Amino acid sequence: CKMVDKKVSCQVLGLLQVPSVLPPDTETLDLSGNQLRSILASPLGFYTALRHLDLSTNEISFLQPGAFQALTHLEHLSLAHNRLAMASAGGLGPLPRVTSLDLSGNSLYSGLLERLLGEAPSLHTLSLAENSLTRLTRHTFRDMPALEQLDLHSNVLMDIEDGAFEGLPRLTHLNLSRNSLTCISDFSLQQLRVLDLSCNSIEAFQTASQPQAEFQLTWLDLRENKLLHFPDLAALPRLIYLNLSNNLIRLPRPLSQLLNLDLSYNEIELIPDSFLEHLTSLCFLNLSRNCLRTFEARRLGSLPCLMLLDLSHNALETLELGARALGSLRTLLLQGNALRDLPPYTFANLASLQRLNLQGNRVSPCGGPDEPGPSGCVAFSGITSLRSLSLVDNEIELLRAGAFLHTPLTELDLSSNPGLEVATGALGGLEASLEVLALQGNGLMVLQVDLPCFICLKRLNLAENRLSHLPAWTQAVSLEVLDLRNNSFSLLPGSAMGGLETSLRRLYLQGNPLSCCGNGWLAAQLHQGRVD
Amino acid sequence: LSTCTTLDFGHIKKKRVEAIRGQILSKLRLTSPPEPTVMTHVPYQVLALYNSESEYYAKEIHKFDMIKVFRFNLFRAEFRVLRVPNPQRIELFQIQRYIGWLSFDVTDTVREWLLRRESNLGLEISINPHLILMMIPPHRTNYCFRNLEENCCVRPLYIDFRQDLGWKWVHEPKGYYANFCSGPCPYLRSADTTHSTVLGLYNTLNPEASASPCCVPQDLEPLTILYYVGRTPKVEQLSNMVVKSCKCS
Amino acid sequence: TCTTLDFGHIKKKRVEAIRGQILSKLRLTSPPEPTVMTHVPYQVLALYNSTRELEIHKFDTNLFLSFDVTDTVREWLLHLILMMIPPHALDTNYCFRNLEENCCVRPLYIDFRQDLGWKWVHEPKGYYANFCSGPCPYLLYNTLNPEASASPCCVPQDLEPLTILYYVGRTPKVEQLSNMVVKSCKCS
Repeated sequence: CKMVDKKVSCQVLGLLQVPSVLPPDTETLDLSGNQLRSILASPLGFYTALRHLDLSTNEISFLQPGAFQALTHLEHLSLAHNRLAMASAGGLGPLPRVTSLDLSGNSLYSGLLERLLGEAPSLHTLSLAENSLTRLTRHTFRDMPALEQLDLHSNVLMDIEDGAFEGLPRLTHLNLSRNSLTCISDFSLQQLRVLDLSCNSIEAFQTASQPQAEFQLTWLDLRENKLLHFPDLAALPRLIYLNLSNNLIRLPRPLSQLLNLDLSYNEIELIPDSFLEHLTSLCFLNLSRNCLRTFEARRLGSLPCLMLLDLSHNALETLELGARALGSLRTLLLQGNALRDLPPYTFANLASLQRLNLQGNRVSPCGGPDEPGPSGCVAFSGITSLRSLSLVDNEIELLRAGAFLHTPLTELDLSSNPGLEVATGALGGLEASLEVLALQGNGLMVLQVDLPCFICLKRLNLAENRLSHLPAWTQAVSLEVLDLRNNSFSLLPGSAMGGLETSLRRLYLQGNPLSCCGNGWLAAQLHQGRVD
Repeated sequence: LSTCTTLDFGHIKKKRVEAIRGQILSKLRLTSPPEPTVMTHVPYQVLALYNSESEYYAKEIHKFDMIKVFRFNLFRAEFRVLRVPNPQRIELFQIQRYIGWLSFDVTDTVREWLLRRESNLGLEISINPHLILMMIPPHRTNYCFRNLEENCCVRPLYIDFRQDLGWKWVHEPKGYYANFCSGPCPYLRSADTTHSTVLGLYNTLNPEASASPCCVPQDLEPLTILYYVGRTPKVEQLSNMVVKSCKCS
Repeated sequence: TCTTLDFGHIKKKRVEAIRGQILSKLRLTSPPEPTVMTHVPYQVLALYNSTRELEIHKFDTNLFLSFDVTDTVREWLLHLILMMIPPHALDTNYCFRNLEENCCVRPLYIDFRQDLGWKWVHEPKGYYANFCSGPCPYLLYNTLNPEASASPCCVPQDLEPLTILYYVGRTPKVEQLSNMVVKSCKCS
């Protein structure tokens, strides 16, 4: 047994009884992991200076009725993962100075607690997780008015009679996740602040009416349940977080302070007009994996504060966003929908947009301000704030010239658009700012864009395009990664690939038909420190 | 933060009625009810026509091998169930009660052997054998009994044709009770160690280990009705019409 | 029809329900202690492999306490009472060989050591415990009975048992657990 300063450590294994050869001035004492089977008052009472006592993971099953009342200076006591459920006799008595008590993993049951645990004036935290409780009666928690936190997850609770929390006037955290509750009929805990009811079977949720003072609740979690309607939360004016993901909700000031609302994986199909009007302060909103077909924000000044909107994997077909609306939006995710034809100036009215993801739709970009394209194309010509764009798998046949003329974006992605042909000057304007470019899987014969002018380009991806010849670098460009796998490169002259050695870091060729003749530069690179 | 004690079930009753409508039409394979005929009297022939828990728990298995032919101190175990052996018309008797790889599995005729034995006792055949025993070790408003019980149980309801369904063409009977099933079945979350009084809740709240249990009927009964077309009456019986119990499945 | 609910959570909940089902059919508060008894005597395996093997009309074409009189009366037709129809599944084969998105059987395999973490089961090493899933079309209709508390649920029809050989202390135990493998489904 190690000792340092009024503290004793007893190791993982090797004991069957409480030791007695310890100094009598100890103040901490650890015994987890051993093979203890009971706690008798005699050896333990010698240590009247204890303040912390850990007895978890043993096999303790019997506690002498007076064992813990000799210790008058405790503050913490842990008895987790023992076998207390086999204990008529035994139990804990008064515990005046205790402030924490852990009883999780013991397999207790309803009715045993009122005899197991006695008085506790100074308790602040109590943990009863991972037991076999089923019902909370008016008699359960008694004589503990300083309790503040109560952890009851991973039980089997089905009932909560009225008054079970009346003896707790200072509680502020309640945790009832992973239980078996089915219907909630009332809510009257004025002073509570955090409530966690996730992973249950709750079908309906309703709160009280006409309180003396407003409820203080500010954090509510009801994800992964069976709710069928958006709950009525008119009496909770302080709420800041709310999470209703993975339910069955269908849609048909209360929420003037909500800042986070998650509403994914439900069965919503149409959004009433007045619903979005109340949410004045919202900053994040997810509506992914629902069944919407349109989204409207026509009214000017609606959603003033929103910074993220998520609509992926719905079935949208049009977007009626009006100008001077969504003026703060920065991220807009729309992948997996069926958008085809849009008004030309849809995305150019968003004043702060910075990241757009359009993968999997069938959008065809415009052709620059000068000589635009046909009707129904979308204009990416002048979105001054945009910084990232994704157009994977949109079946783009033709990429017109000047498509991104006045958008100083720093990342593009055009992969998996077979039969793509890039008109000359299509990528004009991006030389000064573009950093990443991907064209994998397109299959184009020859690349018309003049790469060596791209000063800032760092990563480039050209895999699975069936190229055979590549333009020539003749300076110290900033490129650092280059991918050419599964192309048709046979010979790599050192003339065209000079100047890249100043900055190149890694590189790939596997899958190409390299020729044994020549290729001295490639051999030199393989000799050098460049990866592969 | 109370739990939930009372729930209204008018919507379930009205949806049940609406479904009974279409169900009876389909059982009678019409796309619309026939318009009522004139009030007619029943003949005498129709009048004469009118006058006229141990499955849940696991079993130990004990095999007792052999020591128109005859088959015959086996009171070691004192278990229940009968044979399933390794190998015209041909059938089997006892020393002469009729009993029937093969199988003759009733949970008896070795209960009697356990109870009383004689000099010879065995099975007959007439115009690697063994036995297999199975028994559970010892340690292992028709159908609900509390007013507005919150469990899965059967609820009462009365169906009468002229009022609810507007069916003038139904003559017998005036109505009947079409009870329904309601109440939730909670999903119980498992653990490796759990108290022995909670191990009895699986048998009734989720016996099938489904991911979402449902409250579904268990016993159902048929309904006989009478109706006229033209001059000829028609006596038709429909099946699966009245509930007698429920179940969580 | 809008039926967006992810398919990995259904698998996770079916497996976690299987755990409690197996533990409570045997009535075990804690899983037994594994032993390295790799040499199981051959006789025990014989028991395991042998268990694993197993209008209305009345009287007293012409028409248009109980016995099975159906054959003779049907032959004659072309005290007794007769019923005559007036002149006017979702099993493994159909679901596994054809694509369906209503109520239907889905496949699942349970390995005791990889899914549940149990090292005390000698035989078998795992089994196929399917499951039922999918929505039901609201009002099949020839056989349906609308009696549940909502739209009909997707519940199993046929179920088959399972044989396990586990080991308690120093003795072997050959069990049989009922209703373990799904084979068909129905809408209520």
